[PDB]
Amino acid sequence: RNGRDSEAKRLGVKRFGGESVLAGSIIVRQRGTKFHAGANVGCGRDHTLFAKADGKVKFEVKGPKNRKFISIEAE
Amino acid sequence: DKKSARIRRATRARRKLQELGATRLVVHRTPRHIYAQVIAPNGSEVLVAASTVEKAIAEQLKYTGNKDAAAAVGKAVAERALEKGIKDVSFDRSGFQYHGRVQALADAAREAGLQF
Amino acid sequence: MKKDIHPKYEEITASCSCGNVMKIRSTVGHDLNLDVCSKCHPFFT
Amino acid sequence: AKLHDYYKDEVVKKLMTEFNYNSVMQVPRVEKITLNMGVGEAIADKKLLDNAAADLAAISGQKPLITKARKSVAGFKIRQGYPIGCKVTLRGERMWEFFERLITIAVPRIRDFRGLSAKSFDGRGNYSMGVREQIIFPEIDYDKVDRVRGLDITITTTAKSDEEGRALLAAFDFPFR
Amino acid sequence: GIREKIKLVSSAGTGHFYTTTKNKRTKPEKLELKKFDPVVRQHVIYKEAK
Amino acid sequence: MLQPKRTKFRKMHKGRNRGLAQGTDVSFGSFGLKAVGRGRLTARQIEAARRAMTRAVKRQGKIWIRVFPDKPITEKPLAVRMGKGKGNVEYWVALIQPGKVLYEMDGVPEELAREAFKLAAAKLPIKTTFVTKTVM
Amino acid sequence: SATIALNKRARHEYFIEEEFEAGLALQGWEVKSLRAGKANISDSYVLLRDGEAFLFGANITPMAVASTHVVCDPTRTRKLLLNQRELDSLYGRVNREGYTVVALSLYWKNAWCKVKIGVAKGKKQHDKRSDIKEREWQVDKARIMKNAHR
RNA sequence: CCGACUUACCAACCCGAUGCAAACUGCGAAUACCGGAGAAUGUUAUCACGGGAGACACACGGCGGGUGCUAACGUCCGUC
RNA sequence: UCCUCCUAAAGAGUAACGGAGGAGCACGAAGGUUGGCUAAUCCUGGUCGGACAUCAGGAGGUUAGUGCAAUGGCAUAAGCCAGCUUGACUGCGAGCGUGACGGCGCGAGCAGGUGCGAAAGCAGGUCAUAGUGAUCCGGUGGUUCUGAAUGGAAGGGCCAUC
RNA sequence: UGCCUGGCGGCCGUAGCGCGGUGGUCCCACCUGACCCCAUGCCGAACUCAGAAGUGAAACGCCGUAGCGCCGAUGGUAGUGUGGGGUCUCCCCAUGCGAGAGUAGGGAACUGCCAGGCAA
RNA sequence: CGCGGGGUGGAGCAGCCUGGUAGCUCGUCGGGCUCAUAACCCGAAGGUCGUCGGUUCAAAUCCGGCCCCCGCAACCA
RNA sequence: GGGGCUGAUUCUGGAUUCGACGGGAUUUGCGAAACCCAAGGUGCAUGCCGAGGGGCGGUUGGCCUCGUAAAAAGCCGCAAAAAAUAGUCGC
Repeated sequence: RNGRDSEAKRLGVKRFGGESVLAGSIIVRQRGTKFHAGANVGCGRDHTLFAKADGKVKFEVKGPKNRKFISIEAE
Repeated sequence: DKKSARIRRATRARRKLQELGATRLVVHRTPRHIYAQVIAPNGSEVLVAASTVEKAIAEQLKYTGNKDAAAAVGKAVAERALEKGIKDVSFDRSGFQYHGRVQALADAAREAGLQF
Repeated sequence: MKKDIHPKYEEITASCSCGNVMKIRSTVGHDLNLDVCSKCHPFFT
Repeated sequence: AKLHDYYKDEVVKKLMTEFNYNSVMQVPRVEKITLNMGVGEAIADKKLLDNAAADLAAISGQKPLITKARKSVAGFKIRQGYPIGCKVTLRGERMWEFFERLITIAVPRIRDFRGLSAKSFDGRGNYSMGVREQIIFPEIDYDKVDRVRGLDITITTTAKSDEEGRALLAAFDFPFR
Repeated sequence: GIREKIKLVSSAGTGHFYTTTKNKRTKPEKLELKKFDPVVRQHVIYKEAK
Repeated sequence: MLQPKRTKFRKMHKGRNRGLAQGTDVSFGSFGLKAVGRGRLTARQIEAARRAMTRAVKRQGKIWIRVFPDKPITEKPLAVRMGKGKGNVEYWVALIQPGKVLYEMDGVPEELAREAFKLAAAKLPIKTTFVTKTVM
Repeated sequence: SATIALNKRARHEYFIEEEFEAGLALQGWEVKSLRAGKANISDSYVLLRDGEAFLFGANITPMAVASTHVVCDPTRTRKLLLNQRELDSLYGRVNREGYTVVALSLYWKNAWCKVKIGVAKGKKQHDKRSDIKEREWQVDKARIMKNAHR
């Protein structure tokens, strides 16, 4: 009455901190909103944070509740 | 509480202005005063700030904190804004409903020659 | 405060028939003369 | 504004000499009475509330107001979003004359009057009163009506303690039995 | 399943239509939404079909 | 018999009995029996050790049992092949690490309690030692 | 319809005058066995003391066994849900040495056990011969009457 | 019956103390993994393209586990 | 067959007749925008009304809710209410993640063109992750694109679709 | 500049609560009044406008308060990388990283800009 | 997939067509009826004709539809 | 031993045993138990000691009673507690 399991969706992080990528490259696949938009980072329909422009990916924690932010410095 | 309940409404407006890197146009309402400031996208340095709490500007008006006082300082802060070449702004609601005194303040800035 | 959904009004002038007059704004209907006043209301004896 | 002028001069100088109020805002003030008639049994028929609103229809400016269900209860055969009762939130100027229509002339119209409770409080200093019926109001002529629907009225003042609000009640002829 | 597909044809003379779903049992009324017609390059009303 | 009520999961993994005990020393009573061997204590072993331990005092004092099984162990039925899912529940053992205080007693002299835990140790599978109340 | 086993033999032995449609309270295993499950009704009577009118003779056994722990007996004095109008009048015309309340039939009223109960009077055997004669007397009378027209 | 006193004890809240959890986490490594910088060394070890394949029955040992009795020269994965 | 958690050893991914569960839909609005508001559960008191209705008062804090299973989320609410609408629009789409492939997903922005809001802005569906079958075959509308000696027509191609 | 307040931030619990004193000159809040601007599943509560008589009650701010939350060592310990060993379902040694938790304690914030008030 | 008709009192069947001026009986209640019931006798009740429009002086009728009951050969994704 | 089926007529949500019975609440008549106020009556009484308790013994951890000691009321086993406690059929 078991053994029925789904197939993995390949979630997680695609580019880490200090990595420079072009616009439209997917940064992080996630279900919830653990990583939020910083600078030059937009949020998709399914919480897919995508690179709006060029530059390096920065992982930062800001805010009153200290939410995680993904920001791109255009370098 | 009416103060901080209004503030969280304005937080949605303030997120869009700083994420897009756009200069905002903030306001603040008082039963007897009115306030309007121009704030740089840095978020901690304010460029142009003219209000009816100023003694040199409220003395030209009878009552401070009504539609005639908001329209007086709406034109006054806009002339100082165009002296710096500022032409790109967005009117922050600051939680207040855009019907009356806050609206009539912004039309005075539209009257002086600033579009937003 | 809001508009038009608070139970209706009808101005009358009333007076109790015991030597006491209570003439106020009210929302009864056409008019009414009261029968018992607070002065004759038995909470003393 | 009949007893409000009585409140502003007589009661205000009474209260500040009563609890030693060193501030003019420190004296509690009556602000709202909440007139609610939870008839309740209008789950199947609408006219048990519409006529209840029509029996309620004689207080403030205009058309009557009904309520909605707070949540779903199996015990009284109700679900979520149900017109169950009718309520009134009367704060401001128009609610002052309602006191004279309730505490001065409706009290002699009480069937078998003995005395009002003095231990019916919200804890903060706000009283809640209850009437068995509706005939004590002069509005109902007892001819076209068909019900004996009572209605809980809760007076919510700006009181800090219960006896401080009771001192306001004592200044407004409360029959403490 | 009980919600079935329909054909949402425009009010204009073009044969272009939309294909979406409505519940005929739940909603006996039809849909009239001013969509975009690519042939007219404008907005016209759209009526249901079979 | 010791048994959990409304367990979150009926079946659980085998796991690894690794590490040391997270129970420090004597806290409740005055004299304790701290386990030294590494192994698992079934629910039937504890009660059988409880009866022999309580036999010496016959009612006296209170015996603070600081352990609990809270771990069902499955056993496949006899003469069935491997696989075909997981076996049902048969008994409940306690993951016991070395240095774990098993039973605490109080209100009795230490001389009488010495045989009371030692007789419990014979029914217990694991090797244990008598310990006193800790200082500081 | 939803009728259950009926005491038709009671009509031969008793000459019941007035009837009732009082309901019967019954346990959880009784309801399942009542639709089907071999409920018997023979020798059904009452044992009133104050308001305790009980259907006495009613053998209903659990077909599919639904009995655990505490006991479950197929024959019980099941409590009848009787109206108060129908209750005080049975301090009178049932205590006459021969008067009793019997159940003619058992049935349902929209998934509720309502039992048709009636106040029996009881026939002695000397008048039992007359009734069996009378039933044959009615049939043979028209046989003589039809012979005028042959 | 009154019911006063008493009671092992069965008993929720609240707090203190004590343990357990793969499907509990307010904590949190080691390594692993990704990206950037640098020198050393590596008959390019890298990627791409074209031709030709075989192969898709693995086994044990070490480690991390499921399963089995932490039973199997047992089974099923990851890893060397 | 697909989706969710664990197994799975902190990248992704990873099997068993391993351990827990869900889906073969639903909404024309439950959509979009604009504006507004913020739960659970208690005790305080009050006509029916009491443990469970209606109302007011405070604690409390999102244990509430999110059409539906779990997980990750969400008050800047993704929760709730009201206003007006159809962006649940078309042609594209740099660039990416995902697979042996077929295939799937994200995507700023361009043009046409629409709605909301004064406006920056947002909408090319629903908080996200299941709610579904390739090709062939044939049905329907559109499109001369082709149409066999020519003229049409038949029949196909293409586009929309069953 | 100093003392203040208000507007906007950085960082976001050492930054948050409880509790005790504080202020109305300027400012801010309460308020006053409201046909009309306008608000509303209700009555100028909130929302909205017109005024400011009165108050610092409440809010807010400051100060005190560790009564709590919070941050937090050194060391020790768990765990682990790699290399060997054993009574190799678990451990030891070599070396590398080093917790969590607790303890000593730290701490009831700090910082940037603009405008009016009073002292300079 | 598109071919054959009918939908009318609570019920089952006609009037419609060959236009205008809706009934029948089954089930009901009203009475008779009766040592008792009933056999049986009569009294009464009910749908504007499935729905919506058009033609027609005149629509239940006729015609346009739409909906329902089906019956049918199709049925090679 | 395993698999499937069925498990009160609704077989997928709206049980309303038409009933004394068990339970709560409301209205209603008001009672030291559904209460307190020494006030209207109202001067010599109350409580603890002593003190016995219907016919027998006991009896409220406390009583109708006792001006310093043997009689008087509720109640417990005792005892006036009844019987074809539905019909119908028999020697």
